[PDB]
Amino acid sequence: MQIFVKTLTGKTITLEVEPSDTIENVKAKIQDKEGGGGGGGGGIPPDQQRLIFAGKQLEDGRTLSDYNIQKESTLHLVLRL
Repeated sequence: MQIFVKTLTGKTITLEVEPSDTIENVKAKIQDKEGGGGGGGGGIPPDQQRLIFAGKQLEDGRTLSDYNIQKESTLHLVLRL
């Protein structure tokens, strides 16, 4: 299914996910989508980032289906520094 993410730089991207995908699996899919410019090494680590859905912070050890995140949902990436 498709979900959308608003990234830290304000872009919107589309991911292909399954309801059983874990929160870190989703985060990793986001990183994959943003790595065709800088070139070498350059990024903010997964643990400094969180995903928010409808005002709620998503936690690790959980899947998309655990938050009832369905197709065409938008998630927001935020920093937790």
